[PDB]
Amino acid sequence: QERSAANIVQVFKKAAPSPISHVAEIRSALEKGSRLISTMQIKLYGREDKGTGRTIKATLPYVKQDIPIVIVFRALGVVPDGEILQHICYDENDWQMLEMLKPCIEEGFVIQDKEVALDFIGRRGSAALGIRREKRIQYAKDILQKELLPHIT
Amino acid sequence: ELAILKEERTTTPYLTKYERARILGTRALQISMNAPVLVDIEGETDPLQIAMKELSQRKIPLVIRRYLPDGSYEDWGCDELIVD
Amino acid sequence: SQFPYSSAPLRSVKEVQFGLLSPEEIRAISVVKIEYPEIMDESRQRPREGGLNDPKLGSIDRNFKCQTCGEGMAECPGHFGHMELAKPVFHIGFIPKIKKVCECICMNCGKLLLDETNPTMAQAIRIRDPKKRFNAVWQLCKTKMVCEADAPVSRGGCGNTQPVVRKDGMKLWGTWKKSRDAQPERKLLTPGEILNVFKHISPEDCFRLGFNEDYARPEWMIITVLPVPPPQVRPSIAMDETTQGQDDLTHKLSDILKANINVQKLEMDGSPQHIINEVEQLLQFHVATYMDNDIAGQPQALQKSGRPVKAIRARLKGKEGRLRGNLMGKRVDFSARTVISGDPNLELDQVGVPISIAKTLSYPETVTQYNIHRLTEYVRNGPNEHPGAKYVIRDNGDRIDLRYHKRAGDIVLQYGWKVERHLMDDDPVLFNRQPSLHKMSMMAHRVKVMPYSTFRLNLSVTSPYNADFDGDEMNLHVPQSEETRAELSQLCAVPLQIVSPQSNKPVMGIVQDTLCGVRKMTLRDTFIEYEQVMNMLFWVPSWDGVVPQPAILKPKPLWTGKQLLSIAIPSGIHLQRTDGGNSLLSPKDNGMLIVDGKVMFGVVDKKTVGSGGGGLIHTVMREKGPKICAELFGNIQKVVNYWLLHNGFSIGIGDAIADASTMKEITHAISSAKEQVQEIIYKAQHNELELKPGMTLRESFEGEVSRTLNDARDSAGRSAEMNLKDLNNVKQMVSAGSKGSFINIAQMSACVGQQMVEGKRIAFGFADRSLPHFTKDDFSPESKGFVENSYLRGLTPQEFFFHAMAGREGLIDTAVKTAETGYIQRRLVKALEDIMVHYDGTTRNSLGDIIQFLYGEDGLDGTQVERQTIDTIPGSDKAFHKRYYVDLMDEKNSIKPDVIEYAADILGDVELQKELNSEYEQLVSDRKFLREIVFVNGDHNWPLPVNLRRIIQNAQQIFHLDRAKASDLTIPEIIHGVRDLCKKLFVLRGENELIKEAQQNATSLFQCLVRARLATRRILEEFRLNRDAFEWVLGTIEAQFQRSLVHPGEMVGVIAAQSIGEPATQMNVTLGVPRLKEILNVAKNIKTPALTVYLDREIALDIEKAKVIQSSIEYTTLKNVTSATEIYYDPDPTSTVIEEDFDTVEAYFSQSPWLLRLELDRARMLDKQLTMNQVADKISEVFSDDLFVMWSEDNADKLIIRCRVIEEDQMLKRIEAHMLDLIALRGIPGISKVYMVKHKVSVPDESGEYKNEELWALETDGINLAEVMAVPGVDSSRTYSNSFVEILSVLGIEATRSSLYKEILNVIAFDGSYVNYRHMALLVDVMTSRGYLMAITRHGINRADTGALMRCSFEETVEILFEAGAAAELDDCRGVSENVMLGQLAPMGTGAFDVMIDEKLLTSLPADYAPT
Amino acid sequence: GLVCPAETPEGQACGLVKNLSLLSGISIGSPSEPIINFLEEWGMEPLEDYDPAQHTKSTRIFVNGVWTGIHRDPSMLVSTMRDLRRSGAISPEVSIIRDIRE
Amino acid sequence: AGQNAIVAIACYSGYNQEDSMIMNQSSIDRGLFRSLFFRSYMDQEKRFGISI
Amino acid sequence: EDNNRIISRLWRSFRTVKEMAADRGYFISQEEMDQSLEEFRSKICDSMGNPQRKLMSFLANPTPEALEKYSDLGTLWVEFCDEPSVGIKTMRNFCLRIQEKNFSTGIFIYQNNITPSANKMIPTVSPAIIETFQESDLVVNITHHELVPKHIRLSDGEKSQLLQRYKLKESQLPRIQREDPVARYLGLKRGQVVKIIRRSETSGRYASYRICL
RNA sequence: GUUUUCGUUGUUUUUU
Ligand SMILES: [Mg+2]
Ligand SMILES: [Zn+2]
Ligand SMILES: [Zn+2]
Repeated sequence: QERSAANIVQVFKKAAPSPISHVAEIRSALEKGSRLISTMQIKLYGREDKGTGRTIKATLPYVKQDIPIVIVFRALGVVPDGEILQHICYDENDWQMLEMLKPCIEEGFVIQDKEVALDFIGRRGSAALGIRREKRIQYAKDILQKELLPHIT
Repeated sequence: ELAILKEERTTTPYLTKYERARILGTRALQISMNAPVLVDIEGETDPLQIAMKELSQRKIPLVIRRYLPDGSYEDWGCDELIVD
Repeated sequence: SQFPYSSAPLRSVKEVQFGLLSPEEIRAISVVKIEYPEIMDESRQRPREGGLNDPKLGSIDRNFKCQTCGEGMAECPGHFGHMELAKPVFHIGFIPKIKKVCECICMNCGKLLLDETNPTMAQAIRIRDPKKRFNAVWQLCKTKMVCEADAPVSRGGCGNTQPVVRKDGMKLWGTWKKSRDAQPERKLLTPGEILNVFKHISPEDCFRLGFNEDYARPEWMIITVLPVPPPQVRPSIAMDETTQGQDDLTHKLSDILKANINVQKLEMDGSPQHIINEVEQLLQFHVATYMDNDIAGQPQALQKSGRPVKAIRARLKGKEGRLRGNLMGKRVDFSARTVISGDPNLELDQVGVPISIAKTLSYPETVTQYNIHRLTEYVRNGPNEHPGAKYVIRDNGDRIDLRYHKRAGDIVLQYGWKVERHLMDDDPVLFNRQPSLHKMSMMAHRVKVMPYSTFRLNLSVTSPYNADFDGDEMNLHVPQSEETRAELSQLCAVPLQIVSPQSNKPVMGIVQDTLCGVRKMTLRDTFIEYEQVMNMLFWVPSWDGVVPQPAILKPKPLWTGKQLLSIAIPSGIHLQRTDGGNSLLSPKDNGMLIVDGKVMFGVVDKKTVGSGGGGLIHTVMREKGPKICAELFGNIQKVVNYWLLHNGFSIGIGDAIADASTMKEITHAISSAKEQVQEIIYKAQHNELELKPGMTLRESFEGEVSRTLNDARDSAGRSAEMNLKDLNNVKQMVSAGSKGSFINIAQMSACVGQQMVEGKRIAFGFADRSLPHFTKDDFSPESKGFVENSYLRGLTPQEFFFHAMAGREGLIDTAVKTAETGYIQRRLVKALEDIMVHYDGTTRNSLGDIIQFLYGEDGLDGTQVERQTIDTIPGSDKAFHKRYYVDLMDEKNSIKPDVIEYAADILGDVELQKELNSEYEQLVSDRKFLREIVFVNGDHNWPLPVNLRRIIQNAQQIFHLDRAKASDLTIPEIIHGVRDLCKKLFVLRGENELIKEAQQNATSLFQCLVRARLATRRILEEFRLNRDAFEWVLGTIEAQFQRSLVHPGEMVGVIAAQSIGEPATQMNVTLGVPRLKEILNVAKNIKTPALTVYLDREIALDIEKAKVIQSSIEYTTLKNVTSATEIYYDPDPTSTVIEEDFDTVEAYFSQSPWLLRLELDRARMLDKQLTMNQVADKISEVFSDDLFVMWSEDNADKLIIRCRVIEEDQMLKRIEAHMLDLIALRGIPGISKVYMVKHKVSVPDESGEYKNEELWALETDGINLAEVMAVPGVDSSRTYSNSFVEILSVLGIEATRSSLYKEILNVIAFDGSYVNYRHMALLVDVMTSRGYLMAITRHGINRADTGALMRCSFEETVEILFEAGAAAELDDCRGVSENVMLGQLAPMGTGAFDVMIDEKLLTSLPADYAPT
Repeated sequence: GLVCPAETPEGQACGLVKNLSLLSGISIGSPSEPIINFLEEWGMEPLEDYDPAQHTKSTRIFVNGVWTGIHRDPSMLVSTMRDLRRSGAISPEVSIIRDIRE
Repeated sequence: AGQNAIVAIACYSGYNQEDSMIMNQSSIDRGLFRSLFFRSYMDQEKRFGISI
Repeated sequence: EDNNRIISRLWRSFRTVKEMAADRGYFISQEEMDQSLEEFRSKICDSMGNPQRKLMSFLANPTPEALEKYSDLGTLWVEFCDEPSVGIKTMRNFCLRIQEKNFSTGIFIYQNNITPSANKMIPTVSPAIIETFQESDLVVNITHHELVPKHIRLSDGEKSQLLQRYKLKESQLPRIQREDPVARYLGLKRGQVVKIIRRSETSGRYASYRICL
């Protein structure tokens, strides 16, 4: 049975009558065994002169809301946004991508540290109730660690 | 309210191919049921040719109740409804 | 008849009344109480009485009899039981309706929130429909905040606030908003409460809640008892041969009943609250699964093996369920299916039937006085051979198994007995192939019992089937009654399906061997000798034993192909067609002239012997009939069999090759095209390629290279075709036309050419390359799918893979198109299944509402009209005058005295002059009528009845109208005859004035054409019809016209459906299947919104003013023309500190300093034909001066409009983004672009003829039909919107009908095929006969309110049944679908009447025929 | 050259259910760690080092789809991997691809 | 898979039309494309109970 | 500019309104049916182009031939709204004007919009019947389209014998909806049946009849 | 002893 090879970026053009524009997909799963562990699809919001800024909020595996990417970067260790660009921005000569990621910075600006970002993820993390902020952050960190890029680590 | 008068009949004065098939089948089935014969027979063992000969001279005791869309109908004797 | 005697009189169902079932009536039909889930009483047969498998409910085996009725399967009709639910439950298809009825009445008093007191509710209740009145009741209940205890004066209401009703799980919950908002007491709405409020409902209330008191009840809508089916319905079904697995229905009934008993146990035991809840919900979804296991959002009831459990809902909706798979489609007997083979020596209307088929299949012949001898011979002959009886049916019904009967031949036949006579030769049988698109796919062939196990057929009859003998399975059906045989012989025969009503043309023609032969035979230098002549004469069925004198006689008698042709041809057939403007001396033997069956000159071709209109087959159809065509098929087929058997014609490799000169012409043509391709590559790669209109630079490159390479392949192919030689069997093949064509030779010999997939070019599949053997951006042909070889040479691996691309493209196209073309066909058939022309002649529905008062506006069938040229319509007015006007006083333009015996009377007479005058101005009036109203621009040849031309020629050749003998017939005779016959034309009979008005409407064109042909002047000056000639001409015209009338009872709706669908079963502007689908789904706007604005004559001959109009129609915002935008916060409100606007604002300025800045494109301004200052002014109007605008100086480097606002960062960007799109600069909105389009519109000539005129026009993209129509310089009375929905919105329903018709007409003409006018005219009128646009969408057809038996049978049957039963509707069994799923005579054609045994004609019989 | 371009089923399954070509072989699965070592043999720059300014035009290196290093002199390493697969120390089936443009 | 048999191209019998071929009876009598077909029916005894 | 295009729009709308009347058997002064753009501008509009909807409002007599043919036909009061946004007060003022003058038929072609609240009173203008239209679709005569045939209301005898001859039912005719463009053109209310004379390709002329349903 | 007794679910592949 022929199946798509995993662990590859798959960016697709989402339908125009939809809040999503481009879906960066990767079936991030353990290379050895070639068995599915998880996957992730980052969806780009907004339009041109329509739909406000080009915000990016992706639904992590087993979370019940599209969480902004800058926020999960805060939750995953790099809370300052310049680190987020150092991870994203690699042709610094471009200004259009800077001004296009500005709305993402604006929306994730409500999150300014790893603790609030991890709690943000955990609230929507589809976990049980009464887990409280501590275990919520711990579970968000685990799900950012396990089942998120499991083929990486 | 049911029968359109023979003069009030505003439809074709000719028999129709559907009427042709119905009349032929009915007459040939009748004579196949040992019904009275309205024409002569030379070698037409199969009743269909006998019914065809009946239709040729139009010696057939049937009458067509052509239903009008409004609900009424026109009664046309075989011998008065012209051959077509 | 065959049934055992029953005193019950023979009757059929005339009406079907829907509605719910009361529990009281459920017991009234319940033959036994069912409470035991357990079925087999003691596991030793005799299942449990009172259980699910109660024998009292029915018997299941051969010997056992139903205890209720007394009979087994032989007569056991099935009997029903009842099982009392432990608690009332909900019906799966009524919970939405539970919410509906809970949104209308009181929760305690159980009555409507209003009455007929308010006008809205009263007028809602005046609606006859139950569902509509009840839904309007809802729509007015929602206008009231509370369940009114008084007027919004007590109405007997409870006054408690209506709860917010929600379908909460399986049951519903009502949020009572009791005494800003109280505690929301949403609760389980126990069915007891609903029963209470329903009982509180008054009969007037339920009536105004859309219900019938005597019938379907909201009380009945609550289930209190369930029905237990008869065991016949869910019998012991064999899981393994004898071992029966219990029926799924039995399983589910057991589950439901055990849950019910659990509920019954919930009371007497300790039930701590939630246990009752869980058991009740258990029982509830079990019952739901009884109706529907497919409850959404629920894991369905599933077998322990893992497969889900089914429900009744499933078996009623789908593709092959009850209705689809057992009622509208079900198996038949006396039917066989086997291989097909060719039989060139066989007649057309026969099929070579295997002895196995003709033996196993049989017809019951009743024993009569004439067939007694032969029937007895058949009975004694034996059941295991032919001919022979295998069963002999007694007149009472008894049967004898002849094979098992040891005295098989000892069955003495009684007059009235039936003998299953084995299918003989010449037995008419239905003939069926899958698929069967056109009605010509069902054909009645005569069985010819001949050996081999295939179906032997004629070649010609295979072409309409479009099938072959590569293993196709074909279907034969044997009639079982005399009615059926007569029907087959008179309404479904092979000869009766020769002519396609679709393109009003024959379906059949001479193909293959016979066609190539007849090409090789008719030629001038074909010579035959006495022996071969005499042999074919004996072969010719239509030879009179008399051979004519050979054309060649000395020094040796020799015969020609033409005489041999005429031998097979029975006389009385004349044809004449100039071909390519050939002369009378026909050096090339081209042209065409048959005289009375004898070919004068011209070689017969497939253009005449095929299915082409006006052809020889057309001619025999319209002169002699189908039998003569069948005869001529056999004649030509057998003589060709002889002649080719003796000559033979073949193909070889040397035939497929052309000399090396043309090979090199091919090579250099391809090379030159490659060089042109490289030039285009260079121009594109340096942008030197000029941009094509509506064709982008790279795509322009690709497309033009595609055109160039197609020109390469076609040039090479035409060279190869030119080098094809006379003995070359390849050009002989195409000229013969038995198969193949130009492009075929082009590909085989010269070069295949570019492999064009979906009208494209093979792209670079890899990274910037089509193969790793090619390079990046290899724009040259070899790397993009242009074939450089022919099929002779063989192809390089790369281009071989490209041809694989094209071939797989074609195969996938076919395979995909299958399914959609299929469902399209099925839905179209469903759409118009009952349109029939009644005996009145009007096209109506089953409701009687007239679609069209007449068939095709003329009441004619699609086999009696033919293309006829109305002579008046064309012709210079001077030429028209000197052809139509007479001149008696001056002999220069007079009738010559030789032709008439009364020229002296003619010379100087005035009565004759005034008569011919009146006729002349009559013709002039006809000229106006046609050239200005009916046929306006360029065409004068139209399908009209009665072949006048052939009638005139027939008169000439019968009465010897040659020579210049003087006329014994006077002009008044012609004139009186014409005036009489104009009235003699009868279409709509009756005496009312509208009857004769419709008569005139039907006969207008025919009278005008006859006048254009049969005017006295033409009569005398050309063919001088004598007494006999003229009288028989009039009589024959009248007879043919009266035979040209539509037969009432035709299924013209299904005829139209097939005649439109079959064309669609063969295949950038929206045409073909795309445009078809836009039409059929009734898309509100078509995929190509484009308005064909017709500029005024003076603008239509203008371009630049038309260009200005085009720009004024092309909507322009700054979004189109904004080159760039950079927002500043300008530090000073009245100036700036930036080089880009310093001088500009210094010049313009002579509030909020935040700056709304943007740049505009000067080139885009001038292409828009605007300037940036008017853009600033437009912003001045749209935003006042709140956003202080400027226009920066036009001489400045940057076209800047600073709309200064009057922390302000985010709002500035918001306004900037908004006004980049919401500043309308110029143009008509809704029109993104316009095209500058030619139209070769025909206009008559002042001298009298016609001529084309180039008139410019605007193809405005998008649809703003109203606005472009209001644009100055626009033909408001002609401008069209390609979305006919826009026409409905704008012009109405009549114009929308015309527009839809012309759309479909253009789509039909897109492939080049033709379809008859009247059928798709019926289509478009039905689309419009109800004043709006009706769709073939599922709900759109289901929104109808006829008998549900059709719309439910379409799809989602269960929902339609819920709606109908909730309305307790009535089916009058008037649809044909009701007839077929009840198995009785249909009210169509043969069933469009009631043929009756009479008394007035029976009295004429001799007295001996008296019944005893 | 990788599949047979003429072997296809009929309508419902046409195009689908595809066959190999004649000389094809399928990777049975080799440990990725030897490939990791072969790649890291050329002075791999970690993903942490990947910077917009420093690595403005450096080569991002991936294994089996997992991004596992950066480099600025990739010609030598790609040539060595190609020749080494020619040799056999790399499993002869292991795919080496060099996206020069990106 | 197949045999090398003799074919000529022409329209001699008129039966060759429409995916049909004309055959030499002599080759068939000699056994050209004669073949052997084999059909295996499998049957077995069953256990209704343990001894039944 | 805006002024002249508004003037021409209004003038053509009025022209086709008077075509409404003419096609409804209402006699009209042909000088007004020929009230060309310049004379309409002079009589109605001002120097810069400001129109006068109230002065332009006229009353139309029926043709006497229609009077014997369509019996009930009274007069037709064409009046375009004074205030573009037809308010409750403005609509009430116009309706009271209609009632006080007892205009047998009164057509109220508004300018900008008719809010549903102002449309509530329109059925309550008894005994006067009010018809409300827009200028835009009256700018160009919809029924003057070439493919559009001409349409005529059937009077009592006409429609009556139409139904009697076919032995049809009123619900058994082809339908023209009450809001059909030509139905609004032809002032069609319940039961009113229209003869349509369609071009016939196969017979020359075709008679058709649609019931306003 | 005239007469006289097999079936389905699911699965795959197929047939112009
Ligand atoms: Mg087939
Ligand atoms: Zn029974
Ligand atoms: Zn109450």
